[PDB]
Amino acid sequence: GWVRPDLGELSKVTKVKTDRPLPENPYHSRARPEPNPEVEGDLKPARHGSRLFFWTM
Amino acid sequence: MLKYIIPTMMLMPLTWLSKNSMIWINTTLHSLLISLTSLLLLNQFGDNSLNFSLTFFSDSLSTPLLILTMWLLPLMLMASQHHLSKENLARKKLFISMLILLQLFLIMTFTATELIFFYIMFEATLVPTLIIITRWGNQTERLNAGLYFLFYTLAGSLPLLVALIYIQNTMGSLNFLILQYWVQPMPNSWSNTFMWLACMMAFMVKMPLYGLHLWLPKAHVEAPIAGSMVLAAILLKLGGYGMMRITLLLNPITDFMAYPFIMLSLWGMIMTSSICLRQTDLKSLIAYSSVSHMALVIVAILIQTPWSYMGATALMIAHGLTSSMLFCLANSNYERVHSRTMILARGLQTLLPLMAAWWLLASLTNLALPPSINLIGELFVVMSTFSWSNITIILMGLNMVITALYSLYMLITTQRGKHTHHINNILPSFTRENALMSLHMLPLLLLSLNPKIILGPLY
Ligand SMILES: CCCCCCCCCCCCCCCCCC(=O)OC[C@H](COP(=O)([O-])OC[C@H](O)COP(=O)([O-])OC[C@H](COC(=O)CCCCCCCCCCCCCCCCC)OC(=O)CCCCCCCCCCCCCCCCC)OC(=O)CCCCCCCCCCCCCCCCC
Ligand SMILES: CCCCCCCCCCCCCCCCCC(=O)OC[C@H](COP(=O)([O-])OC[C@H](O)COP(=O)([O-])OC[C@H](COC(=O)CCCCCCCCCCCCCCCCC)OC(=O)CCCCCCCCCCCCCCCCC)OC(=O)CCCCCCCCCCCCCCCCC
Repeated sequence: GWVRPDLGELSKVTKVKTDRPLPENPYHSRARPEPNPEVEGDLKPARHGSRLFFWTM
Repeated sequence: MLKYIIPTMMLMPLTWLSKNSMIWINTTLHSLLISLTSLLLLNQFGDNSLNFSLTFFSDSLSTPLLILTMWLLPLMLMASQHHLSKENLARKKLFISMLILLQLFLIMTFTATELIFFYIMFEATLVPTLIIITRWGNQTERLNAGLYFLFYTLAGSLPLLVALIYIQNTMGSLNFLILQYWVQPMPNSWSNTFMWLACMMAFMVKMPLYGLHLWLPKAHVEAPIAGSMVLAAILLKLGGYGMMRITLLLNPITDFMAYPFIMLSLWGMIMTSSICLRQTDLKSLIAYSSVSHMALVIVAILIQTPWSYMGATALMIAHGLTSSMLFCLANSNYERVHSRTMILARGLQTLLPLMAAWWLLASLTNLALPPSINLIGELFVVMSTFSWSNITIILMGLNMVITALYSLYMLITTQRGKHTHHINNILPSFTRENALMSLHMLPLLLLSLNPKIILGPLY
């Protein structure tokens, strides 16, 4: 009483009911490096300009 | 200082829009109005320098150099136009544009609040001067006389450029107003020794120093009259102004690094005066006399006492007027005998009496006849160097003896004796030439009535 499957059936993606817990960190990675602080705050004008030797603006 | 920088630039449309007969007259008139306007810089105070802006200021040192600079431009225009009578009109306007551009560079050279703007303007004054010399010169070797004058003022100012940016990163500023209050004493080290050399050698070349004076009698001889006037009166004095600004940052290493330079200057003011005794060329004699007089200014800045700075700035202003009048008198004879040989034209007082009186006055100011400001500067430098060391009075009085000798020898050789028989193109003195001599000499005699305006920041 076995039935040979149709074409395209054995390549279907099935769902599996498992009882083992999910691997929370399967790459066994350490903690990520902390990212650099972003930019924030209103962009004020440059204090006294270019400050390049004498150029006052 | 913008009220002087803008009309100097307005002299460019005033010289490129005038009629073909009006370009000398308009530029002369409006540069005389600018020179009249320049007297507003005498708003000087006993404690606080006249500080205009973040870019420009004028204490009592830069103020007489500015008034001399803005006064010298009409005098150069009156002096240079007779030998440009056979000149093209557009080349004539380019000549006046180089003079106006040089004035524009100088009037914001001396008012440089910040030192790298002083460096840019200090090295930018060369290019109009170089164009005037190597384009309206006389002889074959005007290219060599302009080559070394570009070479020495860049090979000497290449350590000056490196040293100023080194202070920009260390002290954080090159504002001289800030650097009066944040100056650190410069300790004894070899690094600070080459720091002192980098700060001082460019201005030593510009004065000139003895041994480094080889560019100057060549460059004056290959120059026209406007180039000779501005070199004798302003462009040597750039080096004295720069040393008086730059020795603030160089203490106390100057008090033992000045000894070879003071010995060079003290022996060179003897040697160049003896060369002035042994000259055949009149313009070279005035050139070596200028080296002899600027050697005292180098000594007075290196000993850095108050009498020495007062005498050095008085001597710079006085020598500017005197040497400019001497080069103009040399031109007034080169426009008649067409050669610079001093023994060629003799006995000129029999022919040009009033011009001989102007020669007499210029030579008496050149030997520091009291109470002229030549004598005020000479005497104060001699007082301060007597305070430095009591045995310097031998070289000082010996230089004053030889100075009297070559000034009166120049006077006698051109103006006295039996005249040359085979010269007959000696025209009478023009009204232009006598006006030029009087505009040199009459302010130089009026400044003896009130010499306090030419005695610098520490009067
Ligand atoms: C309500 C609505 C309406 C409101 C309207 C309000 C205004 C109404 C009036 C309208 C007109 C406004 C004009 C502009 C504002 C004022 C500009 C000004 O005077 O600045 C002074 C400016 C700063 O002086 P300040 O006393 O410290 O401040 C006064 C102001 O507050 C200066 O203000 P600042 O602090 O904000 O200035 C910023 C900064 C101030 O500067 C700095 O912080 C230092 C940097 C300056 C440049 C240094 C370069 C050095 C090396 C290169 C040298 C090149 C050769 C030199 C020139 C050769 C001949 C061109 O500027 C720059 O860096 C710009 C570069 C310099 C150009 C200045 C303006 C030029 C306009 C005309 C161009 C003609 C050529 C001028 C020469 C330019 C080259 C020098 O002076 C200089 O830097 C000296 C240089 C020359 C001054 C230019 C004069 C402008 C007018 C010229 C007219 C005649 C031209 C004749 C023909 C051309 C020559 C053949
Ligand atoms: C603020 C108001 C001020 C008002 C007062 C003025 C203050 C002084 C200003 C300038 C003065 C000198 C101008 C004249 C000499 C140059 C021109 C010339 O050749 O004249 C001969 C000529 C007359 O001779 P000529 O027969 O017709 O022809 C001449 C021959 O061809 C050939 O001629 P020569 O060589 O056979 O004969 C010329 C003779 C030749 O003799 C000399 O050169 C000998 C002089 C030196 C040795 C003797 C004096 C030594 C020192 C003692 C005096 C100072 C101390 C006194 C104080 C009290 C005690 C401490 O020289 C003189 O006669 C001039 C003597 C007076 C000048 C002072 C000494 C100059 C020497 C060098 C500098 C010395 C240190 C500075 C002294 C500064 C004093 C203010 O004079 C005129 O035609 C006059 C022209 C107009 C002159 C205007 C002068 C002022 C202009 C300033 C305008 C803006 C301010 C407004 C005030 C205007 C007031 C009028």
